[PDB]
Amino acid sequence: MKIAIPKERRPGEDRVAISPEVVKKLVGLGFEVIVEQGAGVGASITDDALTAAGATIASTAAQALSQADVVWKVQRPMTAEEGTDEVALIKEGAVLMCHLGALTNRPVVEALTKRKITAYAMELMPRISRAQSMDILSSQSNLAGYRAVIDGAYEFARAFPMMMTAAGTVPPARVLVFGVGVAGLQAIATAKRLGAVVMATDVRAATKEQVESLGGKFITVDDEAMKTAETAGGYAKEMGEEFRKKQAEAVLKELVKTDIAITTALIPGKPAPVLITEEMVTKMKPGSVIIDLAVEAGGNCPLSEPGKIVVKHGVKIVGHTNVPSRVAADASPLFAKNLLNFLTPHVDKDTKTLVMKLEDETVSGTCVTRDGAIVHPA
Amino acid sequence: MKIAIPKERRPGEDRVAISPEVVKKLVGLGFEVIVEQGAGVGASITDDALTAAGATIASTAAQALSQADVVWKVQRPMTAEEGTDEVALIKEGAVLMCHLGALTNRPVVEALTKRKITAYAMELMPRISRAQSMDILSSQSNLAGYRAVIDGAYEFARAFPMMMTAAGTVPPARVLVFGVGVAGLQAIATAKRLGAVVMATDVRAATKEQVESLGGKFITVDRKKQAEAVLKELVKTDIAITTALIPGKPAPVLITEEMVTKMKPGSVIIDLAVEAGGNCPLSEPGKIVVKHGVKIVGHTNVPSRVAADASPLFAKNLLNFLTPHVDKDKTLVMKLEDETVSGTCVTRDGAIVHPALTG
Amino acid sequence: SVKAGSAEDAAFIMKNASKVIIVPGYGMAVAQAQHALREMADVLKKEGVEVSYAIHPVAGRMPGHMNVLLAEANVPYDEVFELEEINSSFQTADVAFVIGANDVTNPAAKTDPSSPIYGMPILDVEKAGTVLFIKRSMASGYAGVENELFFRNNTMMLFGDAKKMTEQIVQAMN
Ligand SMILES: NC(=O)c1ccc[n+]([C@@H]2O[C@H](COP(=O)([O-])OP(=O)(O)OC[C@H]3O[C@@H](n4cnc5c(N)ncnc54)[C@H](OP(=O)(O)O)[C@@H]3O)[C@@H](O)[C@H]2O)c1
Ligand SMILES: NC(=O)c1ccc[n+]([C@@H]2O[C@H](COP(=O)([O-])OP(=O)(O)OC[C@H]3O[C@@H](n4cnc5c(N)ncnc54)[C@H](O)[C@@H]3O)[C@@H](O)[C@H]2O)c1
Repeated sequence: MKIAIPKERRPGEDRVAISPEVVKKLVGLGFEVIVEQGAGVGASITDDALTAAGATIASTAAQALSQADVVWKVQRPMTAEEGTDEVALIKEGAVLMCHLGALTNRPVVEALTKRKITAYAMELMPRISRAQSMDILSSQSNLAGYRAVIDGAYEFARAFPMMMTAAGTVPPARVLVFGVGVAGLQAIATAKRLGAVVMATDVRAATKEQVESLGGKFITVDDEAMKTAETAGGYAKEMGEEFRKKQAEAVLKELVKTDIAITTALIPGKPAPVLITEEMVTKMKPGSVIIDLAVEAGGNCPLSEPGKIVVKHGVKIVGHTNVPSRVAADASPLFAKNLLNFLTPHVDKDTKTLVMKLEDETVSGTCVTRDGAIVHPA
Repeated sequence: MKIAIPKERRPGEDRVAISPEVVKKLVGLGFEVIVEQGAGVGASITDDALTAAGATIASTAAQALSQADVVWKVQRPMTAEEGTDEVALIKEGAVLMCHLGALTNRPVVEALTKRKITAYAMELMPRISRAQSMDILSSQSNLAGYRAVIDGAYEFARAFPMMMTAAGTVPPARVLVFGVGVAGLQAIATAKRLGAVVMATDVRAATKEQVESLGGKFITVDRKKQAEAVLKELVKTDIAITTALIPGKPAPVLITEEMVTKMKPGSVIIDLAVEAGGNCPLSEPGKIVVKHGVKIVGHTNVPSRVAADASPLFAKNLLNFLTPHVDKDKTLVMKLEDETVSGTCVTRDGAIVHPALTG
Repeated sequence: SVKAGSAEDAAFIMKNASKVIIVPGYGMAVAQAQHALREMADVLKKEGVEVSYAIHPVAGRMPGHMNVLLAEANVPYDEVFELEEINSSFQTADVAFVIGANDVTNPAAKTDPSSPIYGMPILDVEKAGTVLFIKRSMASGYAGVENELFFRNNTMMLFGDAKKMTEQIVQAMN
């Protein structure tokens, strides 16, 4: 029972799925912990720090995975047609834990299934309170929320905080956060830290109080629909074209005076809802900045383009990809601990085995393939 | 009288020496206010915003400056020697107010003198209480200090604040500010409000209390080997911001290459003194360079990175300087007894007049 | 030759008043007295009293010095006013709570032509019915000149650290 963690070969992907803290814990469970050379450079994790914590170091990707009974990655492994065939480097019959993508990534799933590899998809983690320590959406989107404000302030040609000065008063920047989940709450907090006046909106009723606790002001649209907007899962549903219009009119009174708009709204299995149309952008002040964190799921603004900064109507619409990788040295230790917390409960220890419960909904709401069978309710 | 504000022509200058508020004040003093079209674009001040305030829009620079009795700009006018003769666009006998950099740029002072232009170098504003409102050094430096932190946070791959989560805790960033003038103080404030642990050092005694008045910690030795205490913190630092500057002299070296080799990889240095040589010799103007695992950031013209807030403040400095001298009866008389006028006048009516430049 | 005064009994003066203007300065920043200041303010609003903060353009030692510290203590923006929008309101206020400020209030800027602070517009705190200066001692400010306001009929000094004095006043407000 030995575990190995490779470096990320994907363009821009700087997060590693390991840390000194975690390898120390894996050793305790009964793991020989090999790690690919220089795998934590983008995360500012050195090889020497891995060793001291209790990790052997492989000099390549094929050498790390060769005899590894378990493999931890961040993003899905690349397939033959993507370039290098990482799936084949993995010893057959091993277990693989990462953001395998799944649902929207079928090539990778059948290839890992061809080599008996039992893989677990962390994005599908149940929305129950006890799984928050194993939950990669929350750990990563929290940091993306912070990073949105940092990217907004970087692109903006003004200062955030009010400053009374001998040359006159620098006014505070006004920020509007669209969607107040994990990312939106951190964007409010980080914008308020920097001295901005912060406005917020969401379709779920319970958001109102969360915004006020952070000192933001909430834009009630209600439509009576905010009571029945949140689901049993805690995620939003499609609200409708009529509400969208009721929302757009209410939003516009603040949006005209808004300097930074941060949009974070997501709907599971569906395109991202449109919150700021090109018409609404035309009413905005020149020098304004939109940060679209939902860009890889369609976008909350249709003018956003993934991996680019778009300028139209004197407004910068920013749509970076993989925002959590822009905070890679914080993201990675947290990702590796999500995985550790998911895995630890199902280790025998005495005979050094790994019996993944099966009955535990954490386990079954995650296992995409097992010993050559895809086994999932797609 | 006519007063004119052109667009800034130097590479990377997005500021402008005007705002809508200041336009309507100049009109109230009996000025016709003309600005070159597109002049406020980088500062988010549209031609229409300007025209609503009471100004006229000129189509070119030459036309804006053609009949102007007073000219305002931010950076010194370019000379023929630099391939663009902006001095020749200014009317003979006119008044120019800007950041001249006159003590280190005698060529422009000589070119203004030849046209009988009276030039007021705003960077030479005297350090008296009543001129703090006319002081472009502090209004621009302050915003540069703020920016330094924003730029540091952008280039860093960890978050500034401590965050305690279900998946574990991420520590705060550690910031070390070298030099605690206006820029340094706003850097400490901006880093602190973002959640970083901030250490600062300065040679000057009175700075220690200023640092603490913002919640920073001063590097102390509780003699000439005070670098041990500095290095002890620098080795723990994620972001080093250096702001130490000396007029008409190269910037002091505060972080040696030997010191950067002792820093952790992933660290960033923001060198605000890069245009005067740098407080770090590894910095290069207009570039982010990586050596020994550390990014050394040396952007030029940091106030122009905040051009939309910098420009209103700069135009107000200019207005505050001019206003006491517009006693209409509708003319401009700059009274020689005024220290603000004598401290700042570089050349007048065809002769160099500032005592630092007559030889 | 100057009039003194202590922590005691400044709490009801403000509790009884209809209107109070807080005037923070450098000393407030040195003591980090701002969290205590904000709690002193909203106990007043809970009483129905109207509270305000008057910010001089050059309070503290940097631009926006008071703003960052007040923001850290969560003072609302709608209660913070610049010198030009607040100066006339001192006429109508019962109390001027000056905490760690000095040069910023000094009348020799309008009078005394041959002074180092001359020509710098100041906050007209004297025009308030009563003026309380919190500072540790009678010592001068950045200008290094005396302030006439410390010794007249409408002024009372509070001689203590700005953090300590204000904390104490909050306890007397309960
Ligand atoms: N803001 C800027 O950009 C800037 C820059 C440079 C200079 N300045 C100058 O600084 C001055 C600022 O005016 P200001 O009224 O804010 O400050 P100030 O006039 O210099 O006075 C500060 C006062 O606070 C008191 N103090 C110090 N520590 C204290 C403590 N811990 N507890 C209670 N009080 C304490 C001091 O009295 P005690 O000794 O009795 O404690 C001192 O008299 C102006 O002259 C301005 O021109 C401003
Ligand atoms: N393990 C768990 O118990 C678990 C895990 C993750 C999240 N959650 C919870 O789920 C909730 C949502 O978190 P999230 O970050 O995953 O959300 P998300 O990423 O799915 O979406 C972000 C926000 O956008 C909002 N939104 C969607 N459409 C909108 C529109 N039409 N207009 C305005 N806002 C719109 C949503 O309501 C949501 O708050 C939170 O309360 C969170 O705590 C629970």
